[PDB]
Amino acid sequence: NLDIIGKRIEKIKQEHETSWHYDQDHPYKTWAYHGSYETKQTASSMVNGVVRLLTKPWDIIPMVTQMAMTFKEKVDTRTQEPKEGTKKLMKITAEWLWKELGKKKTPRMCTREEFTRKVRSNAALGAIFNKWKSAREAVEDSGFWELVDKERNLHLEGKCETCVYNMMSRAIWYMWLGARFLEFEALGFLNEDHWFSRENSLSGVEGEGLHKLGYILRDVSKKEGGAMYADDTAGWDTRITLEDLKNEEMVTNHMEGEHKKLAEAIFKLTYQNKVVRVQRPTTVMDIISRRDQRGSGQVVTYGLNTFTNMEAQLIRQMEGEGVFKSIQHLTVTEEIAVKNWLVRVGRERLSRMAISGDDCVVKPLDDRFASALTALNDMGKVRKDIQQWEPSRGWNDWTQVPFCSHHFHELIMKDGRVLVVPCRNQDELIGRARISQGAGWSLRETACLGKSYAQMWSLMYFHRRDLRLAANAICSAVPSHWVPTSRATHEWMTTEDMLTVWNRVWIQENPWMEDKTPVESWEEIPYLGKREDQWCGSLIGLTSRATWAKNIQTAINQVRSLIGNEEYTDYMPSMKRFRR
Ligand SMILES: Cc1ccc(NC(=O)[C@@H]2CCCO2)nc1
Ligand SMILES: [Zn+2]
Ligand SMILES: [Zn+2]
Repeated sequence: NLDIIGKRIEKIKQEHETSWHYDQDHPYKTWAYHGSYETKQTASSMVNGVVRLLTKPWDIIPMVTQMAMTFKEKVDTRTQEPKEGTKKLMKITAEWLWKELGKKKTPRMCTREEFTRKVRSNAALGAIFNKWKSAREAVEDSGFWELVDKERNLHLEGKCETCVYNMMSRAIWYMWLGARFLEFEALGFLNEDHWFSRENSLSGVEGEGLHKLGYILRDVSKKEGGAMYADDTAGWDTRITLEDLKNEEMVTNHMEGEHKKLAEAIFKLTYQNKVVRVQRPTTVMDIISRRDQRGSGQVVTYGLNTFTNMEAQLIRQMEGEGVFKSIQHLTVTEEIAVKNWLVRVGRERLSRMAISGDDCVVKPLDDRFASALTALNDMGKVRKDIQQWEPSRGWNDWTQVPFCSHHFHELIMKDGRVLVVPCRNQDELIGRARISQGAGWSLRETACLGKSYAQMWSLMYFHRRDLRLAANAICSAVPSHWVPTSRATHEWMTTEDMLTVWNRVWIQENPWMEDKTPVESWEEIPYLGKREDQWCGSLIGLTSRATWAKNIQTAINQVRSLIGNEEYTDYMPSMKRFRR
């Protein structure tokens, strides 16, 4: 308690000594509360006019138009301590998993140099605005790094002064850039050196790309076993237990020297003890603390979520295979049996999974997995939208399985080669491309964001009639040389010809494609079946859509007139119906 968080708490008091008060009407049950002080402040979703003017049929589809309009009673909940047998299963599995992940990787500190290059090319590091304006400016000022040094030497001393969370089924905990640096220095290696790549972790898909996920799920489907399970957890970050945080911290057992001490301090001082500021309109700032739940930077959050999910799913596989009888207590000989299972089949059982943070797909040895719920419930990883003791419903076809907000189609090219393509309901794709975040967008910057969406569509959703047409329209409407912008692998963020990029991604660099014959035109690249395209949300067959497609050059010219006298290319004749 207060010997680890007091100093952060003490320091905040003094900066608002005029305003401090232990409010007696505080809403917190599960968070420890310390005091309150005076503030007054809050960023809505803005519409991208370039994308909207070129998707007119969708202006009357509420599933699209409602996306641009507009649980903190899940953060204020508690998770019970797991049973002794569950705690033993988790410790053995976590110890074994950090060893496996460490066999071909070397933990190492990330550098000021590396951190500086990140900020100077826009990565969402979840910092706050004070002394300097932006992240770019703080990193170029030696005073900042002296603040970093003071904290850093404080962490080597096993103490913390300035690493404080700011709160804002989502919850993003911003810290000041300095605290983010110290997190990146100690634990950035997990992401920077690809610890959760599929090659290194067997279950992971870190860095794989949306064009590979479908092929990965089809490879899982080829294994002998039961149904494919894809159970979502209800509020994963809120169900991370102190026992989870202690098993995650065992990565420090693989470290040495300074790095070991710096990482032990991030885990002890910022993860296993936390200090948070929350805006309450009743507008004061509340300073609350708790030991458990996830509240790290989003990139460290991804890797540790992947780790703990891999651990949880291996234990649920052990339960279905009858490796242990009860979570109440592991006998001495069940411990040897669990250890022996991991050594003997651990790597095979990891390859039966695709895991991206809290999101998983598991093809277990058989369907006993479906009703193996005691370890999963007791670890606090309670399934969403199913009763606690009701057996999981599995998927019989890898093309029906949800993963990373998509499903995957098998699409055969006119030349017989096989594409496995990502897909989701087309209203979600068009509704997201119509939204921008943040203020002060010029018309040029808005156009370049529309171009990023259009290029992603050409690369990942070319098989959807309406998106290949809308992508061609947007690329025809935005000046040819203007560079796509945004505020896993993003191959569409380029000014290279999209047919050349398509060839590189789907043919040349695609390890599931044996014949490397380049495609010469977009007309060789297939669509879904017309009925499948409608099932997944196409407007093909509607009067509104036919008028849009027929008159698309008039829409392209409306946008060109707004942007002005610039160099444009006509990409519409890449499509058969516009090719005269
Ligand atoms: C593991 C993984 C890899 C890729 C993706 N998603 C994407 O690349 C796109 C960018 C915009 C939303 O979808 N999601 C998960
Ligand atoms: Zn600190
Ligand atoms: Zn689909």
